[PDB]
Amino acid sequence: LVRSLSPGDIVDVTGIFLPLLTETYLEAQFVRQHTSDVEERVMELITSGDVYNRLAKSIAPEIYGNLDVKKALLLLLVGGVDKRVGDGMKIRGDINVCLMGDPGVAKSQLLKAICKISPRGVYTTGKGSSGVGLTAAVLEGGALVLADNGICCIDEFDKMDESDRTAIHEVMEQQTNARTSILAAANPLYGRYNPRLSPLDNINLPAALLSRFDILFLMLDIPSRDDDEKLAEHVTYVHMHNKQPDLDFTPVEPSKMREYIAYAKTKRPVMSEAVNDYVVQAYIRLRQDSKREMDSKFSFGQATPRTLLGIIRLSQALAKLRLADMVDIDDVEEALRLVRVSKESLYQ
Amino acid sequence: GTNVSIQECTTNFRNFLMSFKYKTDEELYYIKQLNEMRELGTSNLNLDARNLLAYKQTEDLYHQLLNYPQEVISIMDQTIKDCMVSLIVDNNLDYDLDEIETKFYKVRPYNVGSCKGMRELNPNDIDKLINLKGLVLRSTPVIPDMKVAFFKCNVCDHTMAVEIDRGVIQEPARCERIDCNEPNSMSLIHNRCSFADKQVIKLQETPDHSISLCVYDELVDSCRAGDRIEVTGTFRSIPYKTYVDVVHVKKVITDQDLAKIREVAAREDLYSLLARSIAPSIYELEDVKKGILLQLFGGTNKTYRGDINILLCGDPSTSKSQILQYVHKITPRGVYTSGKGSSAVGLTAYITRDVDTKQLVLESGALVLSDGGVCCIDEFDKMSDSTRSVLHEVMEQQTISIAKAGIITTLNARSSILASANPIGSRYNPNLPVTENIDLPPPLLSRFDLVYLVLDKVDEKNDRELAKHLTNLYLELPVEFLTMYISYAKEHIHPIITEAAKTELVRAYVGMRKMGTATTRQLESMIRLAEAHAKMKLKNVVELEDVQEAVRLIRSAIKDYATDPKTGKIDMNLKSVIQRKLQEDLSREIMNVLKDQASDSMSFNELIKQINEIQEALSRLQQEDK
Ligand SMILES: Nc1ncnc2c1ncn2[C@@H]1O[C@H](COP(=O)(O)OP(=O)(O)O)[C@@H](O)[C@H]1O
Ligand SMILES: [Zn+2]
Repeated sequence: LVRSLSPGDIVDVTGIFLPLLTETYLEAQFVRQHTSDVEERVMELITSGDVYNRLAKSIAPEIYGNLDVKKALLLLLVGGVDKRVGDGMKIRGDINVCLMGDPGVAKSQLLKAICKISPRGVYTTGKGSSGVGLTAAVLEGGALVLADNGICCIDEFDKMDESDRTAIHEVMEQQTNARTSILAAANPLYGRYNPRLSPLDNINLPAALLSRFDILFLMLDIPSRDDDEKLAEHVTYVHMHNKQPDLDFTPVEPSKMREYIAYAKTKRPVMSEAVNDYVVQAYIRLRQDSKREMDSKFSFGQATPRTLLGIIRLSQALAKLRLADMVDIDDVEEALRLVRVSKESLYQ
Repeated sequence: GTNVSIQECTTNFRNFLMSFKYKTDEELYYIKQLNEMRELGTSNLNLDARNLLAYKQTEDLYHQLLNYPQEVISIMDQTIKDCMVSLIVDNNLDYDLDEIETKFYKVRPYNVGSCKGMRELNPNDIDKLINLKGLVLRSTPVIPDMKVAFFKCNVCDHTMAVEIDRGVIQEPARCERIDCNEPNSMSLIHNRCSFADKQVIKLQETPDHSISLCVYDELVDSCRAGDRIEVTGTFRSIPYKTYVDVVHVKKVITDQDLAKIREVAAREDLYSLLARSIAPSIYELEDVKKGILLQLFGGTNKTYRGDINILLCGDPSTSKSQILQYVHKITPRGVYTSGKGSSAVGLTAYITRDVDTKQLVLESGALVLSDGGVCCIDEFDKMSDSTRSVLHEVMEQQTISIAKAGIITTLNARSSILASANPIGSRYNPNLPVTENIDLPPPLLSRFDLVYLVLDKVDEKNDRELAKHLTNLYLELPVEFLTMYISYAKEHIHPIITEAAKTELVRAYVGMRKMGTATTRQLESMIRLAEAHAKMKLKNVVELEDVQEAVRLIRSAIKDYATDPKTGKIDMNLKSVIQRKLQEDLSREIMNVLKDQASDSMSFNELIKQINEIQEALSRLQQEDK
């Protein structure tokens, strides 16, 4: 029976429980370890339609209408497609999104929601817990190792120590295992944001780490009577009634949302030659014009192969979100749409 | 019982000892060595145990011997003495036999087939012969152990000689003399006994974790710290700690592979193929392919090391982490480190004394663990100043000297360093001098052999060239050959610089010297890279072509042609009037030389060598019918 047990195994073991005080032990005798049903629900989801937006609308209806931001959460939850090219060279299948914004907007609730939705999500605030929260200790792995093949949500990312951020960069680059999708939330370095300054000036993080992100949405708590009137009515109804004021919409339950994501995870879309030329055409078109954006010094970052590969991962996610066997142009345009939408927050 | 039969096994080995050959390769192996062993004044033989798998019946013995190694070796000891006696006096070839006959011998098989690894062994595999490999770390001092006990009778001074059998001390009860018979009169004298050396050597074992080895007699102090080791001994765990009673220690492909190597060695696109095949994910970058590759080839080591080191000063969006992460895998196993996540202790070591061993012990850091190999240091611009101070002695003597409280010693960390460093700020700024774009002091920046300035330009044409390469690669030479090539090149080729190649270095270095930061550090690169190019060429001497190409590589890596000699700034673009005049003057002279010779025309190959000591200029003349 030896070598039938290994550490970390959730097992059912039958044995003889054996021993004026007597210490006790057990001699093992037997060792064991621990779809049309869901397809009908998928058929109902297909019957309802609007799968791309229904899932995004279903993500935390108690949170204000950041639909384009929550769409990034849907693709991050789905994730991209890994590509072991060969010779040991690797391309990550994960999606990294940052959530910058002023305090008091309760943005951490979305971090709770996404971590709750994901079956392998790990939540973390500020610096690592007692230091051992990152890397491993004499080994007991940290949060990043715990979220392997999962999602890590971080609140107040900028306050992390250099050692804390050093381990972050390796995982963000090598995924070791610590295969994770990183969702970060951070308050402005000055307490309150200044749009007149560059995002790097208003945050502790440098460009070396931000360039590793896919989508870098910024939240500006701009005082506006028009927008705040809807948000206040939205929130005050959430407290009054156990559902969002948009009762016309029926959200998808988290188990079904999780199941479809798992169903999506099985698929593998592949690029066609038609979209292949479209991707390089859009990349060249966007990269050349993005030179003016960086020259204006009023944009988050210059167009680099981060944009080309970022769209590829997002297009793969969108195609895999649609359960498509191959990637189509509309996924690329939608991916390009969301990327361009993220820049709009800087111009409020 | 015992699988070993006393007479059967000695007869089986006797047939092997007189009839073995490998398949001039036809000569018998030990028919020659038997005379050499009788010549030797040695006391033991390191048996070529790979012969056991090279012969049929010997492998059958190995499986039988897997559980009874001691008995055969003890028989072989007497066999060796009998073989010596028979060859000396029975064959009448020698007469010096007295010391050999009285003394004792041993035999040590050194290349037995390896077992299923350490952690895969089983409780019944204990006491079985095994073969393992690993790295030695620490050594205990000489520990003597009892072999003979000396007893003197405390009332009559009679002396007895008592020897230990199977680790048992037997105290005599009475004096053995007829008259003196007092009970318990025998007493032990500590310093009249006989002892044998026992040493514990610590090995970092990699199965086919660290295991504390054990050695005895002449095997002690033969293994010292840092030795590369293969183990032929006995796995042991006794009432339970895991340890190996080392019987012998080793202090350290097909001809079809040679044919495969020569094909790549002969083909003209060798350098082009290597760049095309080393990194499929990275597009083009011919010089960067040549750069890191020359780091892996390395220069020659003489006593002066060939540890080529490279700094990637590229823009912070060019795939360079995609390289060094890949380099850590393809290269012979090294260490992947980040300057941000490393410290002086993390790179070098932590050294402390030991109560038991009474000599210094080392906890090897990242840098030392890469001894003799290749290491990658990402985030080199973010390394701490104290840690950066270590590299000065590392990149000048490959040693590290420590003198602190209670510890004064020097180490060795011979290794190659691959460094990548982002420019100061969010992007490279060519409006500033290059030495101001790099956050490294001149003393440290000068000692690197190669610095590469990889810049990304926003060009629509070049974007499509890169984009279509990657976009179709993720639809739907091998690493085994590449590692086989590099290991072959490092194994054999030790090129020597020729006289012609030597003299050209003087003009090459002086030319950079008069344009001044051309310290003598860059002159090290003018030989280190030269040897590594010949090693790739597999030419056993360094050619002048290797010299000039390496100089060009240094020029191209630093981009001297695109750098302002006044302020060190870089040209963004890197039809002109100087191009016009050179073409005009060239065309004027071609029209004369083509007709000055006593012919209406001549071969263009000879014409080029006549004036260069051109095709466009003559094509234009052909368009004008001249
Ligand atoms: N020439 C190139 N070939 C392949 N991939 C590239 C190239 N340039 C940029 N990339 C991509 O851009 C991303 C940036 O990674 P890299 O430049 O290696 O490190 P960093 O993110 O620190 O700049 C990588 O995922 C890489 O795949
Ligand atoms: Zn006596």
